[PDB]
Amino acid sequence: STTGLTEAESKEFHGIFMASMTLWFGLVVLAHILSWLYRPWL
Amino acid sequence: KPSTGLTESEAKEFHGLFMASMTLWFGLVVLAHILSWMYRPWL
Amino acid sequence: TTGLTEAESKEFHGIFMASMTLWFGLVVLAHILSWLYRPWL
Amino acid sequence: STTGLTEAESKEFHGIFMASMTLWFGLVVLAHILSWLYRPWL
Amino acid sequence: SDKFAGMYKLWTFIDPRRTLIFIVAFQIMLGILIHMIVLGSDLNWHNDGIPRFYSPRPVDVAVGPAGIPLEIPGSPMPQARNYN
Amino acid sequence: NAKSFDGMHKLWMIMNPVSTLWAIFIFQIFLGLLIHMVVLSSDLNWHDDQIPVGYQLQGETLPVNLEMKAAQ
Amino acid sequence: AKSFDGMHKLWMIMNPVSTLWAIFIFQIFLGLLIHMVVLSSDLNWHDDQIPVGYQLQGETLPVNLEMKAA
Amino acid sequence: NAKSFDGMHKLWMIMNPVSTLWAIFIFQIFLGLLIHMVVLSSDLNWHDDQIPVGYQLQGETLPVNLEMKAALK
Amino acid sequence: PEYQNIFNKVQVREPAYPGVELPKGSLPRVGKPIFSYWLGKIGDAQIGPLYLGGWGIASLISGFIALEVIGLNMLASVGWDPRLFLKEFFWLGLEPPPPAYGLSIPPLAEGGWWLIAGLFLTMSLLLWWVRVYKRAKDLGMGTHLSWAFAVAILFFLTLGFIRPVLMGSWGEAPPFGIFPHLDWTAAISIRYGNFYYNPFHGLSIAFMYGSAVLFAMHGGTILAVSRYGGDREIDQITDRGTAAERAMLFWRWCMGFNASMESIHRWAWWFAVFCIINSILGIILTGTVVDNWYLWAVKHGVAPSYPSELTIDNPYLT
Amino acid sequence: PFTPFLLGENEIRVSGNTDLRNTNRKSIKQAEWTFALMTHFSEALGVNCTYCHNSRAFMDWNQSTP
Amino acid sequence: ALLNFEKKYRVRGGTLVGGDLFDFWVGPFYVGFFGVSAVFFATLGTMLILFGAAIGPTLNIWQISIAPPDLSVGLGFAPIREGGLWQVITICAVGAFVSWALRQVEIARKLGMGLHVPFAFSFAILAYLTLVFFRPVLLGAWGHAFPYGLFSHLDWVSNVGYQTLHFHYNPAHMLAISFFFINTLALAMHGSLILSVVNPQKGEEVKTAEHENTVFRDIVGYSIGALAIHRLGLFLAINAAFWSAVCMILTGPFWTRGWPEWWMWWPNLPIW
Amino acid sequence: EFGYITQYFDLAQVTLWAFWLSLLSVIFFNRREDKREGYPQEAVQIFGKTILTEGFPFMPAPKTFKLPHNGGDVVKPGPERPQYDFKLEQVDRFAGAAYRPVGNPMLAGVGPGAYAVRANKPDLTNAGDPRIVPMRVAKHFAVVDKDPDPRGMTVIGADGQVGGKVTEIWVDRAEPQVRYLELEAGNKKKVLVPIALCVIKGQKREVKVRSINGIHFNDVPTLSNYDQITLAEEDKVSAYYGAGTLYATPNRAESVL
Ligand code: BCL
Ligand code: BCL
Ligand code: BCL
Ligand SMILES: CC[C@H]1c2cc3[nH]c4c(c3C)C(=O)[C@H](C(=O)OC)c4c3nc(cc4[nH]c(cc(n2)[C@@H]1C)c(C(C)=O)c4C)[C@@H](C)[C@@H]3CCC(=O)OC/C=C(/C)CCC[C@H](C)CCC[C@H](C)CCCC(C)C
Ligand SMILES: CC(C)=CCC/C(C)=C\CC/C(C)=C/CC/C(C)=C\CC/C(C)=C/CC/C(C)=C/CC/C(C)=C/CC/C(C)=C/CC1=C(C)C(=O)c2ccccc2C1=O
Ligand SMILES: COC(C)(C)CCC/C(C)=C/C=C/C(C)=C/C=C/C(C)=C/C=C\C=C(C)\C=C\C=C(C)\C=C\C=C(/C)CCCC(C)(C)OC
Ligand SMILES: [Ca+2]
Ligand SMILES: [Ca+2]
Ligand SMILES: [Ca+2]
Ligand SMILES: [Ca+2]
Ligand SMILES: [Fe+3]
Ligand SMILES: [Mg+2]
Repeated sequence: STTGLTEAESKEFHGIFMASMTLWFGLVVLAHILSWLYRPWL
Repeated sequence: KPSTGLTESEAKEFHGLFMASMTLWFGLVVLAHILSWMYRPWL
Repeated sequence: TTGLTEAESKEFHGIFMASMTLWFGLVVLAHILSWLYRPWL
Repeated sequence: STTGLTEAESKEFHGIFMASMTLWFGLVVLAHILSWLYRPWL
Repeated sequence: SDKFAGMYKLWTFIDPRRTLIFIVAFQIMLGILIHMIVLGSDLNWHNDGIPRFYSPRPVDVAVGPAGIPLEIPGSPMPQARNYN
Repeated sequence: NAKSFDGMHKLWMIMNPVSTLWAIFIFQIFLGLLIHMVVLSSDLNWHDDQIPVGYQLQGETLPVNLEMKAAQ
Repeated sequence: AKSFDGMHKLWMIMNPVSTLWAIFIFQIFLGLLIHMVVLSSDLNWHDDQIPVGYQLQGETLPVNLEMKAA
Repeated sequence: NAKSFDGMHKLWMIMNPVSTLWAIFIFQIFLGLLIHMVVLSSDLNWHDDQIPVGYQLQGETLPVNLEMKAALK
Repeated sequence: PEYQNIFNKVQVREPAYPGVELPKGSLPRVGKPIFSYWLGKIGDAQIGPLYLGGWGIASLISGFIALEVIGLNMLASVGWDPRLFLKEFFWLGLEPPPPAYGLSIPPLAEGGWWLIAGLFLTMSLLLWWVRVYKRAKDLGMGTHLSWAFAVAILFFLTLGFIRPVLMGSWGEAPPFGIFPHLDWTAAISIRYGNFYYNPFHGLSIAFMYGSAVLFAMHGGTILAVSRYGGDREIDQITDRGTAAERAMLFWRWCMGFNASMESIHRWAWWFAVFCIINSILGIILTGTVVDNWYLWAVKHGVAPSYPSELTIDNPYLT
Repeated sequence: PFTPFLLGENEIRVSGNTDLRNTNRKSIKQAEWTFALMTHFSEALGVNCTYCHNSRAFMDWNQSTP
Repeated sequence: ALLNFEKKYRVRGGTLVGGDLFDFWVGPFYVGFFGVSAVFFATLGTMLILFGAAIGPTLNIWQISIAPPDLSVGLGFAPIREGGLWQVITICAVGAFVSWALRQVEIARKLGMGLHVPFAFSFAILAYLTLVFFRPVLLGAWGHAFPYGLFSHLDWVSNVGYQTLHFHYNPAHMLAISFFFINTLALAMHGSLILSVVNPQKGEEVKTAEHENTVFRDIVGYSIGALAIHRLGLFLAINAAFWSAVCMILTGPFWTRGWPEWWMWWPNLPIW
Repeated sequence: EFGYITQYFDLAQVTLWAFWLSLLSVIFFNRREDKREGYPQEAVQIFGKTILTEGFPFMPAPKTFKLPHNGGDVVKPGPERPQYDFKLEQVDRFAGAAYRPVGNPMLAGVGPGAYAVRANKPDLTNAGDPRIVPMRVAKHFAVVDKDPDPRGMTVIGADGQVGGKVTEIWVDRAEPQVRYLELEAGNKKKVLVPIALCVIKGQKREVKVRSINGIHFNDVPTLSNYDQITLAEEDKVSAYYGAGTLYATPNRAESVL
């Protein structure tokens, strides 16, 4: 491999990466729901 | 492959203290904002 | 590396914390005097 | 010792440094007492 | 709690000299900045005229019907203003 | 359409994870600053809208300040 | 709910020293910036003349008023 | 806490004394100039306050200068 | 102090070098090379020989016809007097046609000579372009000097031919003088509302300042490591020595990033070319798309707004 | 510049009232004739452009002097 | 991070002030006494520019402006809100620029090379000091210097230019512009030539110094040489800066008419 | 109406965006070309481990220079020749600390006295001959009168002492100019000095070399064959003279003020 990671290491990294990205997007959605309740823009 | 030379035990130790410190910092931030809202509400 | 052993780090930490506490004490005193003279909030 | 000073040399330097700083601050206080007598600012 | 007991280990990979230098420099910079921000405000204490003013006070100049100072009828140069 | 994203984890066999993490973090901070400044420059601005009250105007009309401006 | 188990291994690929320094410097810069952005708005707290205006207080002291009368 | 500062003299085993002395001196001179300039820009200015007398105005109203300006017209 | 390497202290001569051999079928080089002691104090002392083939003769006939025309009209404008020519030389010029003639061909003493000189100067520069290209390509080198030359020619044609045609008048082009062309510069800024609020003008000024900065930096850095053989850049590129290493450490330590001995020349190339690209873009939009650059800048939130205090009454509204 | 402007009656204004291309058809030569007359205004009174204009907008009356 | 070859060059010594206390690196940068000074002054200046924007009408990047005092202040000290902030920032700026130059000198001494780059930087510094110090002192007031703002220092440049009816006819201005233009031309030709010699026609060998001489002798008839073009470069850029400083010290202090009227000395020579 | 607006979007605006994107993209390509020398870089980790990092943006794919006269191919970015054997001690225990030389600083090859490891072949002319040669091998050169011929002069060495005497001039045939002076030292060896480190006084008939001291001219590196010089030898000679700018006197590396 050209990153040096094996396939097991890649699987591990991918698991945690996807979990983290999902949590981040959840927080973004929550922020937008609050903003819409306070000051609707459309 | 990029490594830091920390084993898994050292990483666990660092992570423990890092999370504690970050939680304390965010606590102080929340307190500052509650005081500011009581004094001069902005929304 | 920073080269410090664990004993040297303990020593440095002791004195660092003492100094920082003294500095913050002096800051608090300055602000109490300023509030007594010219309150800003 | 990273500066090459031993502990005795450091003690010596510290003694004279603290004495000098105290004398300097004394002169500063005197200047401010004179200025307050001439033109009070608070 | 007891979760902060191993914080001294911080100095085994962060070194004292650079850290002290950074801290001292930053504190002086911040000191000067805050004094200048409060001086440029309503809380200014050098120029407030308390307990008394010490320098002479500004004197305004009367204007003409065009809103600028009047010309003087034999001066070999026009009159100054600062506002347009 | 149930097995078409199976080998996706092999992304990390061609992209370096640490470089990618740093790039993502920096890009996110830049975008955060940009969107906040774009919304602050519009009608949706929330610092200067004088809601729930105007504070400079509130300070100009305090009785003490009014009485001091009168005696002048 | 056990999806974040290996998270502590983050510091085996990311350098702790670089991360710490980056965080500290970014936080100081952001602190200065937000204070300056709020001071330039209607929420400014140094010049709002609350709880009292001090320049105006100095212009109306009897010592200054009696001299300006003369 | 009567004992928490006694290792302080070890400071000079990690900070060079001569470098520190030079830094302190230069900083003090810069700060002296700066504070003098900041106070001279305010109502407390002591060169232009015309106390105890205004000297340019004193020169404009000398009898010799007045007599020379009169005999011009 | 130490030798600064600004002048050559000791000079040496060998017989002149005729030049790398050209491909078979070429013309010989004309001239016998001479040596200059004063030029040798600062650089290379040989002058000549020179290569004159097909394209560089057609160029040089065109250019000299143009020069004869320009010179003679400047001389007719003072009544043929050479004394007055020398006396008032910076104020003379050959002027474009009156704008009411449009794009037609005007009579000869009312703008036709300007048109002739412009045509001949154009042809001269395009023939020179072909010469520069072929000269570099016959020796087996990359043709990078032709790309930059093409950019410069395009700027000359934009202000002068393309913009006057898009506007509908030859009288929108510069004249051939010294003070006359300075007057043209000022007037076109005054008519289209202040070039300081043209954004392409600001960007080209950024790149002209940058050209001066970069070339001071590069000239300094290579003179400062010439004691380690740094002035020989081809060898430092194909076999990195200590001169290149020191040169790149200096900038890395000073400002945090660096280039290599070959890459800095790409930075030079681009900084010189973006200046002129923005020149073209700024002139081509003036008049044809934007009529007042200050009002444009006000519409797009760019211009500051000084406090007023007064009211002035527009007398056309009264 | 006195024949067209101080005995004849020609338009001195050359700049536009909007930012994009409109009905304005003045040229750079007309701009030069205006520049000439303004040079004489400056010399005859002992002043500069800024005695009556702000150079950043020579055509705005709200940014001129009295 | 260190380059492949960097470690053997990172030795101690070569400094001007300070000594062993500030002789370290932070990442790729080298710090020193003057590194600390420069970052201190840059941070302070930036923060004061930002505060001066906060007390103004807008935080739009293009419309911020901090202005100098009035001409009635003379060479004195202005109030903070009406000129004193400009004075403090203009002290910080000088401090930062000189620190930058001296740090360069320390670095060059450590690497064993000549001081050509800080010396060429000195002329930029000199032009700045002409605009903020020398010209104001000779004319008698700080309020003759330019304000700090994009778009707002351009209004200064414009009006100052038109205070002489036509600033294109300033002689030292003409000479400086000549040097600027010739410098851009020379930089284009130098860049092109080196690129062309190490990137030849497809399937050829890297060319030599003889090729470099031959190409320009074929096109133009003269070639200056590989070491003299670097000299010619330092020369043209420095001269541009120098004559800019002269042209500004002439305008106001030594000439108060229009600039076209200076040139009148030439057609009035009694020799035509 | 003086400032009436018809439409907000125009062509100047779009074109400006296009330029912002065309810059911002030559920066990308130039920054990638910048990293064909010296990379991947070495990042030191929390407790001393070193890894190779590559930066932002990443390194380009290798290109080849074909050198003339069967001088081989050069791939870049490619391998590196091995460093020699410098010895250094760090001064303070952190990754960003400085280093001290261990032995005699003049003969150590560290600091301003470091050099590169180049080929052991001479630089060639367009005809295949060695480029830098003494004036007895190049039989067509001559010093222009009007200029002081340095052959014969002495080589005073920065502390006032004599180093030796000039016996030859080394010229450059591709561009005719002087590159080195050859001199016989105090122990009767033949050593070179670069012409860009020499101040030549014609009337005093001296050459002043401010870099090193008089006794230091005995230990300048020597050449294999005296009819040519190779790239490696050029580097060694020049680096030895550059080490003296900081190591000649014990007071040279010691904070002016
Ligand atoms: C109208 C708005 C309010 C106001 C609303 C807020 C709000 C909301 C906040 C602040 C916060 C801060 N404000 Mg406030 N603030 C006001 C006016 C001021 C004035 C002034 C001159 O007027 C000053 C000087 C301050 C200064 C400060 C700082 C103490 C703090 C940001 C520090 C930081 O950036 O950490 C960056 C540094 C680190 C991350 C360092 C990490 C650890 C280091 C070694 C220790 C740092 C000590 C830290 C500064 C203080 C923590 C408390 C200690 C126990 C003493 N504010 C006005 C009155 N201010 C922030 C805060 O409270 O932080 C909790 C914050 O959220
Ligand atoms: C009218 C519009 C609203 C507003 C509408 C929104 C909307 C909509 C959003 C924000 C978001 C944010 N707002 Mg807001 N916001 C307003 C006013 C403010 C003000 C202020 C001074 O007025 C401030 C300082 C903020 C600041 C913030 C940040 C906390 C956050 C952007 C994060 C980021 O850039 O991550 C970029 C950096 C990274 C990704 C690096 C990695 C981050 C690591 C893992 C940890 C960082 C934690 C982060 C700070 C969040 C903390 C959550 C914890 C659970 C406590 N807003 C006004 C009132 N704001 C965004 C957000 O909430 O994100 C969740 C968002 O979507
Ligand atoms: C109507 C106005 C007039 C006009 C009025 C003026 C006025 C007024 C001036 C000029 C000046 C100049 N004019 Mg003019 N000029 C006009 C038309 C022209 C035209 C043209 C094509 O028409 C050209 C080509 C020029 C060209 C020039 C240059 C000769 C000169 C500017 C270079 C300079 O000052 O460098 C000098 C360099 C500096 C001042 C830079 C200082 C550098 C500092 C030390 C470093 C700063 C670092 C920074 C803070 C760091 C940021 C760091 C980030 C991390 C990146 N002018 C029109 C006719 N001109 C200027 C001049 O000569 O000043 C000396 C000047 O004042
Ligand atoms: C990328 C933009 C920069 C640039 C690039 C550039 N210019 C170039 C090139 C390049 C890459 C060439 O290869 C080409 C060349 O061959 O130069 C060696 C050239 C060239 N740019 C030249 C000049 C030039 N470039 C200028 C500008 C610029 N050139 C830009 C700043 C200017 C300016 C700023 O005004 C000038 C005056 C010529 C030396 C040369 C093209 C020669 C040519 O076309 O000559 C053939 C035609 C004739 C007129 C023959 C008749 C005799 C001539 C009058 C002799 C030339 C003498 C010289 C122009 C004296 C200056 C006179 C002025 C004071 C009026
Ligand atoms: C500011 C802040 C928040 C600080 C906190 C950080 C802390 C705590 C400390 C850090 C330590 C210190 C002392 C840092 C100081 C640095 C800081 C902060 C800022 C400075 C950065 C700076 C001034 C950068 C400006 C860069 C710019 C715009 C350059 C303009 C010119 C330009 C575009 C050049 C590109 C081309 C290059 C790279 C030229 C260099 C170059 C040239 C010129 C050659 O001739 C040459 C010859 C042979 C080989 C290589 C080279 C070579 O690389
Ligand atoms: C007395 O002197 C003698 C006769 C002995 C010779 C001496 C020569 C001397 C002293 C000359 C002095 C010359 C000077 C000072 C010249 C100054 C020149 C300057 C500074 C000029 C600056 C700008 C001019 C420009 C940019 C002109 C651009 C013109 C262009 C692009 C023309 C385009 C026209 C075309 C392509 C032709 C179209 C025509 C047609 C036929 C298609 O129309 C339909
Ligand atoms: Ca007070
Ligand atoms: Ca609000
Ligand atoms: Ca308040
Ligand atoms: Ca007084
Ligand atoms: Fe180069
Ligand atoms: Mg004209």
